[PDB]
Amino acid sequence: SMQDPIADMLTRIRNGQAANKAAVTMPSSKLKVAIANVLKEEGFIEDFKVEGDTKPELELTLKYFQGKAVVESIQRVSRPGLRIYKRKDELPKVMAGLGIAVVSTSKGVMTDRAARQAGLGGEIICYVA
Amino acid sequence: ARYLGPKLKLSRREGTDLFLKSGVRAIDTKCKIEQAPGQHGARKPRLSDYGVQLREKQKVRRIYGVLERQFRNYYKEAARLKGNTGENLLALLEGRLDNVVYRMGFGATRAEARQLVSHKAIMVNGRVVNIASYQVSPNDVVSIREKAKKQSRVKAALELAEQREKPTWLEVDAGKMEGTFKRKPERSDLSADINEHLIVELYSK
Amino acid sequence: ELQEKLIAVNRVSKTVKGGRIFSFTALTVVGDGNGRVGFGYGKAREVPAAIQKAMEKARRNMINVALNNGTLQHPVKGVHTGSRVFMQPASEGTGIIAGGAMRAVLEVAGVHNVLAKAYGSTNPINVVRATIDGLENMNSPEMVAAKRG
Amino acid sequence: KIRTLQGRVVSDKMEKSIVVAIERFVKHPIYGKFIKRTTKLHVHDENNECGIGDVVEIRECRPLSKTKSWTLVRVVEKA
Amino acid sequence: ATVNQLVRKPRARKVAKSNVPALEACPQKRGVCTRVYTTTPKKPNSALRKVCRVRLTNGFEVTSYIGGEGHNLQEHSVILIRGGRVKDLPGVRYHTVRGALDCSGVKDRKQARSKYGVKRPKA
Amino acid sequence: MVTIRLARHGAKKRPFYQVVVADSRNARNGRFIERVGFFNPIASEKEEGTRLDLDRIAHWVGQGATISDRVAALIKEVN
RNA sequence: CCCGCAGAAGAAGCACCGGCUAACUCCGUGCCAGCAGCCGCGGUAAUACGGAGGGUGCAAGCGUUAAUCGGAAUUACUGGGCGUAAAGCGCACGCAGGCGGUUUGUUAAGUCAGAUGUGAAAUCCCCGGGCUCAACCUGGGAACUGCAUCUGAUACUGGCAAG
RNA sequence: UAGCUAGUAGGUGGGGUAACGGCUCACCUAGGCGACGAUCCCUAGCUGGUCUGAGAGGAUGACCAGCCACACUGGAACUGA
Repeated sequence: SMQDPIADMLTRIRNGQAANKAAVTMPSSKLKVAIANVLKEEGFIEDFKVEGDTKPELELTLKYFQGKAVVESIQRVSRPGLRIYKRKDELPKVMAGLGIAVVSTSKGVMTDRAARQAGLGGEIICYVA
Repeated sequence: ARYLGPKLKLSRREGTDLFLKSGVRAIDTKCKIEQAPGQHGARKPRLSDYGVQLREKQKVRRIYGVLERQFRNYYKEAARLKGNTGENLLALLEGRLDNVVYRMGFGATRAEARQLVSHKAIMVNGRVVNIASYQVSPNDVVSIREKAKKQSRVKAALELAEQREKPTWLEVDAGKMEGTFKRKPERSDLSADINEHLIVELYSK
Repeated sequence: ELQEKLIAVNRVSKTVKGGRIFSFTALTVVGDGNGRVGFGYGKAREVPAAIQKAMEKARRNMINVALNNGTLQHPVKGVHTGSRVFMQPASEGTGIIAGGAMRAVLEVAGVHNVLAKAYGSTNPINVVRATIDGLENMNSPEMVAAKRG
Repeated sequence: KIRTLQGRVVSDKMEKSIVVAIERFVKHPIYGKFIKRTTKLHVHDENNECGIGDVVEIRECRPLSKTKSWTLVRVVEKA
Repeated sequence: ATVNQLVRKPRARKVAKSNVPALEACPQKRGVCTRVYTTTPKKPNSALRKVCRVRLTNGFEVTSYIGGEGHNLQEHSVILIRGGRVKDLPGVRYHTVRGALDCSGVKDRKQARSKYGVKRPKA
Repeated sequence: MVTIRLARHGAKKRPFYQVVVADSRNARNGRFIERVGFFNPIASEKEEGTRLDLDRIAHWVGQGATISDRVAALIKEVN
């Protein structure tokens, strides 16, 4: 990317959700390992392998259950220059809470249940559905 | 401030019988139901979309005798209260003083019992009430005061609504001066023809 | 069984060497009150024969849509080719606070508790396409959980 | 000690008196954007011990002159 | 638009103007009857209508339609204006209070009385 | 010169005061340092027609507030 | 406020009726008189003008005008657009502005968390009292989305340091 | 309406107010504010809240309540907490 590494990643993934390729790959900062170690665990994709040490870079495995593809409607919201630092008792539940809401907390990125369990919100990263 | 002149021709407009004139043979057409809303009488009522909502707002207003200023206050009260907007609206109608005095035996028709409310006769829970919207809370006795216990028409009223269904949500002494607003009248023990969809969706704009 | 409903009827003309031949359109939907809905389209040269042919158009091609409580449960946005439809799930006892064409498709699904809005164009041919796409895109909590894990 | 408001020096062409701007973020009240906004307030100091371009710690004081109600406490930056 | 194009200048309004310029924030103004004119409407109409230019009290002079069914106007006395423009005649953006100071009612209408100077007939 | 007079937020012919610890020279009922206590001459077994939290008057007597007549009714019309 | 006696006895208007918009048929007039909020009606059979029966809605008021928001996603931050529908300066480097590749350290301003202050009472809101009910009067709560301070947090972002 | 400003901007001093003070008078210094909208002309009293909107947002400031401003039109002061 030039001027957001995480926004321009989220174009790269769901273009794989429009031709149903197997593996996708983007140049991977240490933040970017902490991105898809949430999407795997909540079940939206399957497996990933970092590789490279002068170009640290990922091998994400997609997940399309049918002709239907699992990662339906992912959206970045906090785009740079429009930071929305949510207080935690405003929190965006995604699609009546049926999805997950990736929030950049202190204690990590892994965020469904920061509403009650962790107990501190922050900058939204992206809605996920 | 109520509808005076004719009474049954309004039932000829709204299809089925509204209980304004009842207990006698006028069930089966002493006025030719569905035959004369007016001059152009038995005609072609080519209905519309707005109509089948507008008929229902003037169905249950005209079954109880409530004009348009007052019926919207029952609507706007039926939003702040917990639960269904429609079902609370029928609950707030059934708790009305005149609606209770009718189907707790007293009076031939609701318009009579309204006049029996407004002529100092009815007494709620030891208290004189001559206002036709004192909205009764549960576990309260209805009562007719002593100086109008038997005048003409009290004793002949109970027998007519006793062929009508005995409702669950009230208790009543057929002997004398004793009732109980028991609990909330549900949707099941309603007249079951009134469609609460078609009033909530009317005033919402 | 099923349940019909019209939408409208136009004054569709045409032009031949002679004059102005008219026609009539008939927009209907069909849905049994349990979740499946369908629609059709059909013309004629008079009024009542148009309905008769378009009514069978909807008695096939009824699409499978699951409901939750006589209502929707999660806010899909529906758009189809001229118009935007914004359906929010709401409480029980709320009526279908809705505009034109989607009233016909919601009181045939079994849907009875939705507040929703038409956002842009108000042209009832293209409105009724969108809300069927709006209910097509949805997912029940079974479709949530069984697909992700 | 108040907050020890940090600031800069903009200009010194005055006799024992300086001009301080203060970096300051804010939510823009209707759009939700962060505009870096700065103010400009005269600050009393005697020794000329801060130069044009430094970083300055400031507390309030008695209103000495017109247009100037802040004394320097100390400096954390050379020119 | 971009966020930093709405920042440096706000969303300006879509300004709305008044088309009854005999307000001065008022609903009814007094007038002292310049003439009575009998001009003609445009193409889809016919049957020339009854208008009067009116000398106001704010300082203006403007015209007004004298509707009803026949009128009563000697032309050096008082009328009262109503607004609500006629579509037909070019320039008449008012009406007259049918039954007011010096401009009395119409000769025996019997439906929609109150919008003209017709009261209860005999009972 | 601080006083403990009573305000008047009632209906027509239905007074319902407020126990108001306020200033002397100010309004009929428009200003108070603080408000504690209320009153009603329409009790007739409604409820308690007086409820004062007497410690706060025992606070503001200690400052030196001169007390007024109908409150001086209440301090013995409560025990 | 309660009580006593007459005698149905003193007490019903107002707009609309072509479409939107709930309610229709006839006489009179014939592009004249007239209506009207837009669409429009009248030039011999006017469900639209004038009149009469009948109907509709509301009610001690009903219509008309004036005035603000709403429908208007029609100034759009949540919620727009610009290839032809109004709209990409004729084109270039660029100053102040806005915006960061990539790793570690670190500070704690941005933001999150925790309290403590404070946001006058009255309205709005929820359970509860009092006028024969309701308007209205009212007890306590919640809320007043705020700003300033201490304590905490280091994932994002931000200044300093190192790549 | 893009330039404005000399008691203007700052410092020693005296003098001055209940109080810090350019609040005033001599003297030195030559500044001060401004595209994050100064001077300018036009218009307007401000808030708690009312109205409307599902919300944001939009027009409002009559009534009861907070705070200033003004007493026919221009001035200056006396007394006095």
